[PDB]
Amino acid sequence: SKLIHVPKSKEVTLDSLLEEGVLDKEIHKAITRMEFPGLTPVQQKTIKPILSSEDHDVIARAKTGTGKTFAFLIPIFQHLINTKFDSQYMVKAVIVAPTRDLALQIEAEVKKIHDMNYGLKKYACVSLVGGTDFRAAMNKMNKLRPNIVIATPGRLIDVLEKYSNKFFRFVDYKVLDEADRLLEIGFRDDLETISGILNEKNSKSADNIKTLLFSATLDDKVQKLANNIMNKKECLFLDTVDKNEPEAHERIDQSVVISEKFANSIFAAVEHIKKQIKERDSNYKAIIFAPTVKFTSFLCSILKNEFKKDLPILEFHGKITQNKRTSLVKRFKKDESGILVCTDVGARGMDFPNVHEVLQIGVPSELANYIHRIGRTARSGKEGSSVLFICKDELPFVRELEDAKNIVIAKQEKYEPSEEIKSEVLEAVTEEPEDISDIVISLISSYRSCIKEYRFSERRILPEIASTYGVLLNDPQLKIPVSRRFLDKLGLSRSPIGKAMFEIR
RNA sequence: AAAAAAAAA
Ligand SMILES: Nc1ccn([C@@H]2O[C@H](COP(=O)(O)OP(=O)(O)O)[C@@H](O)[C@H]2O)c(=O)n1
Ligand code: BEF
Ligand SMILES: [Mg+2]
Repeated sequence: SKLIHVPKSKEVTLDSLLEEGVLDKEIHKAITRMEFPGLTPVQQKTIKPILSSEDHDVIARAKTGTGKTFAFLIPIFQHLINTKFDSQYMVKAVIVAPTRDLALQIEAEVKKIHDMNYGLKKYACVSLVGGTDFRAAMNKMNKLRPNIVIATPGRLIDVLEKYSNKFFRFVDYKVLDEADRLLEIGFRDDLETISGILNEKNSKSADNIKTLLFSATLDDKVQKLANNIMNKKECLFLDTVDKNEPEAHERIDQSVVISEKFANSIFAAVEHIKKQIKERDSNYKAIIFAPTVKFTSFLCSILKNEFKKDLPILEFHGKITQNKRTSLVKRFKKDESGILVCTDVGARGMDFPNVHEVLQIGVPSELANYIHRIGRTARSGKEGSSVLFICKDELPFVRELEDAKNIVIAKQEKYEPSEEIKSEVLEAVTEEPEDISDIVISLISSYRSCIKEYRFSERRILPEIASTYGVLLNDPQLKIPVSRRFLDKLGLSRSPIGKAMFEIR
């Protein structure tokens, strides 16, 4: 399929698009009432193309915290006004996202447009997301008969394989927010299933639907991955970023804290926070990322016993009930201060206003997710910083980050923990030995799955991680007790590394 | 065992 690039011009505004006749009046009052300084560079660049009379797809790219949501959300409402008479009781646009909380966020943003103009409520919206009651959603779908659907791939398929002919038979638009992630292995087959059904069911033709791709991390390789879900002949790559320019935002003051062992990053983080609390007199809003659910829960337990007196500590990951997930996302959105301890569920898309800095103990599940992680701060013209707490074996990450992502940390700092602090932390650990083992084993699993990606040294990285088990009990010489059946189940029985991390007990 | 992702996740 045809593909054209349009790098970064004359300014565009709300009023302007009102004169050009590309945007209806009822939509103008909505964004106008929000009282923004003006349209984001990406929003100016993308809005008119999407409504173009030409049959074409788009793969826009813009840095984090730069109104990419409204950048596609506004055209939807425009197209919905331009077709209010034809098939009013049918879905005309489907938005897909990697995480549940993000899909609900995009919905909440549609609900903001509805608040800035009651005349737009006619174009109802429903979110089709896992974790929520299935029957209730369909009941809401029948009642409201929405024109906009916002879903997660899994739940969407469940609905599509049961109620396609009823609602999704006249879809005209299809949005992939965080497109790259949605085109990765594990989501690509799901998306190809979404696309195929919508195109097979579309009343006009199997190429009627136009596709919109959005993300802070994109190149031309995604067009190849998306070639199976893109129906139009021509495709427009709108980029508000130079080719070699870092995809990471420039307003982010990035730093990295290198350390001897892995466990020492925990002590480093607590020290950074403890300092940042006293230095800001509480009044501190931060997000702390971790590589594992079990280590997230563990890390949260530490910060509770350490900082619960000063700030609230919020645990956030996939093993938390969806009710609680939604609940805490709401709170942290309006909370002036607090520590959000989370996995990579909160890496992409999620918008928490005025978060001072982003912390990272370890590495993300994806190289690209580093750009998305620090992207949680410095949003909407705001400022922010980011600390990366790693050890002396995770440098290939920082290196590979420089090679590929074209991102290097300006501020490098070494760290070694004092003795007085280890006592403070290692005393505040209610976890039993058997439980601690599960926390470590999970980190080993985690860090092995990204040795190829991050160019780690399986030889020296894996033993260093597993050695944390000794540290947490204050016995470095000690190893993790495990049966010969499990050790062999890992496959490390063939490697010398196996004996360097475990003990057959 | 390992981050996401459907009413068995
Ligand atoms: N023209 C605009 C667009 C968005 N925003 C704000 O930017 C916040 C988040 O932007 P976003 O998450 O949609 O942008 P991305 O991070 O997806 O690129 C929103 O809550 C809006 O309030 C704005 O101030 N002005
Ligand atoms: F949604 Be963007 F990546 F902050
Ligand atoms: Mg976004």
